Amino acid sequence: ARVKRALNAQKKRRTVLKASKGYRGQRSRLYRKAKEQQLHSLTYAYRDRRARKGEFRKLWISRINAAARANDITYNRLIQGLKAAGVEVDRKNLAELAVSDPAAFTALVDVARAALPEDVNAPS
Amino acid sequence: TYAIVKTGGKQYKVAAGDVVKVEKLDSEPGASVSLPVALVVDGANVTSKADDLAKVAVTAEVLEHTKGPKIRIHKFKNKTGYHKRQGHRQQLTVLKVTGI
Amino acid sequence: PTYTPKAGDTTRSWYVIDASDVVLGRLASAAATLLRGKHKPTFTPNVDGGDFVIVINADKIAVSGDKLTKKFAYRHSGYPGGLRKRTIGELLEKHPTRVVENAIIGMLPHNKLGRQIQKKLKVYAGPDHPHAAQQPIPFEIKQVAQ
Amino acid sequence: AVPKRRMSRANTRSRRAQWKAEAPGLVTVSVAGQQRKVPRRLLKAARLGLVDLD
RNA sequence: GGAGGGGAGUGAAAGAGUACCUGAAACCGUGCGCUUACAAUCCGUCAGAGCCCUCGACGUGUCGUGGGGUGAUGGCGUGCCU
RNA sequence: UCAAACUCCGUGAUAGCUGGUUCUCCCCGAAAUGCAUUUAGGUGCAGCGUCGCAUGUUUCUUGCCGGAGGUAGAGCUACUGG
RNA sequence: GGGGAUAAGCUCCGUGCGUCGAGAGGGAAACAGCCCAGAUCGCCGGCUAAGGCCCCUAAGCGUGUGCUAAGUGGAAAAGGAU
RNA sequence: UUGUGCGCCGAUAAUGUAGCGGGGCUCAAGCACACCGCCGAAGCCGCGGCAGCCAACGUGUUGGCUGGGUAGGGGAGCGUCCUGCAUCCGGUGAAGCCGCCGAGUGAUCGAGUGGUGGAGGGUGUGGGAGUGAGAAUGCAGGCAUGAGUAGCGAUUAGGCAAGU
Repeated sequence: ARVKRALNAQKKRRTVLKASKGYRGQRSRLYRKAKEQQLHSLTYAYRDRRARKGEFRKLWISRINAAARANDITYNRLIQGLKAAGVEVDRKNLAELAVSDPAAFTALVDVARAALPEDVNAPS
Repeated sequence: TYAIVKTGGKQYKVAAGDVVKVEKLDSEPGASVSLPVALVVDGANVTSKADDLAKVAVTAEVLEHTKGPKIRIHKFKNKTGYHKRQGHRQQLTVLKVTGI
Repeated sequence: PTYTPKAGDTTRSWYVIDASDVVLGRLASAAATLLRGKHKPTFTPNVDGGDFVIVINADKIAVSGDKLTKKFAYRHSGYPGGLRKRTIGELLEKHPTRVVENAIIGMLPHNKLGRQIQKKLKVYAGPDHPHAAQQPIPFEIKQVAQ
Repeated sequence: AVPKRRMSRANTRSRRAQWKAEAPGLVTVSVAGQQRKVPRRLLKAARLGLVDLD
């Protein structure tokens, strides 16, 4: 029985072309270029999903450092004091507190200062 | 007043009435759950001592079990002919906070 | 989710920094930090949330070593043999502002946003500035001890 | 010399947009009573009835 | 002038008019929404301001376990096959 | 069209050479070494992969014990040479 | 270790040596073979390796004792130098 | 004089700074030795989803290890056509095509719907394949870039008035 290849190819062509909407130039019209761009786009998405956590952590660290320096304390000393004090709030909510509730961040800075050792450079 | 609640290896800043998506929990919709607290900020004074945090908990009701966005994975390497298609829909629960 | 500035959230303040007896690198780094907006808790690399910076006493900048007569500021016109070199000494004696401008500009991103941030830096060789109507806040370069 | 590459849609359309015709300027005229538009270059000719006007 | 077309008719249908069943893709237009003339872009991906549309609730506009379109701006990023 | 014309047929000539060979996922996963070759860009066997059957730690690492070298070093009226 | 002029980003052998080949991620500005480390998928959680903490660029214009005047740092020899 | 830690000339090519990645730094942001923090990967941990092997007890749950991968080996499946058998849908509108809203671990799916269309299709279980193209300076048809660009084919030459 002779079989025509229309439907089987048209299915995947429709899916690939629909997935490539919004692209510029040939990448949104022609199936081959759209498929190449789909490969690249999905690889980029997979890599960026992994890198997004680090990107957001870097942004939170920047905001926390800015807020802490506004309270006359460095980010690293503040983190060490917070770890010593036992407060387990992560950097995401720390940055949220810094942006939204400066009083809570000031209180946390105070408790971190309290928890820090007397001479940070001592061999202890 | 609001508190930072730990659940599913993560922490969320919530108050009374907030709806927050949370990693899957073995609870039927409409039930109630109690979760630990990483920090309580009531008005001005901030509760941060470990034992004070242990003495308090956040009670929330499970709204529904849902699924996250569909994620398409197509691993690929040039000059190789190696492809690997894969999909994933993370399971989630929707929690409405009742009080602290 | 993480906070993101909206249209009306950004606010600017004016800082005036005196450059009399200041190491050029230190002053330029402080000015770049102020312009970038890195000192605000609401910082976001997407947005230009920096602050307007005024620099006076530009001609009084301090340059250590022998960099006054051995450091060159190069520029090429594009024509053959169009390279021009001037030491920091003649550049300061001729265009006192340009030294601080180049120093600060070299320290901030070379993106389009960096070009936009450059619009918020005004330097003056004299001891006074015409921006008194904005009532700038004096700024002192301090170090947070750890 | 031959083109090394196929021109993209943007460049082709941008250069193609410069091939256009300008609209001639028309002024009115009164011939045989009825008013009609005639280019100012042909004003005198129309007034002397040297231009066929449909 | 014709070609062609607009009414009027025949037809169940003229989105069946002897260029005629169904009418895809490439390619070429028209209208609307967003964006673009200080900008070095394997042209995408992750964040993302703004504008427009849409689904609910409460008032007269403002949020939400919302969804869409376009996306200024930042990070990353050396087409496919042999 | 000529260092042996053109057409059909043998004919779907033959090329250790070149190019191409189309849907998906799960598990394991190499080699570029030896011998031989009218042999070196090919191939046969061996080595390494996988599947099934059989056999069970026989594999591997560490400690201890029993063994043979003639390397590094060193040495020379202990030999032979410079 | 041999050949070559112990010159080659030269060539030929040995190595329960490594990596790439067949290997993503971080670092060395970029950079198959170097360094850290072997990616089952998701997270807007945490601790670290190599490498780093003045700005670009995340984190120290960190603390203590000394040296450097050469921008040495941020290329190189015989040799010369109160 | 003796050795040391740093330095100094030696030092030196042809597009443009060019032998810190850039700015800049000796008020070290340089070097040596000590000390204290932090950043830092798809590494490890936390929560959740899947799969392979094995073990335990059960009449499929739990638990432990494992899950980069070309040549290649094995296993399991998606889609298309024609058919035996059994059922279901269809001029109250099948196929085909264009969308919306969704779904699956993948090939993909929608007896969910909106438009167009006008006569055949779906499902289960078997049987057989001309059964899946992105590339062979691949073939046929249609159409783009170059581009409204080159050219409009000699060395004689056309003009005016009238007419159709």
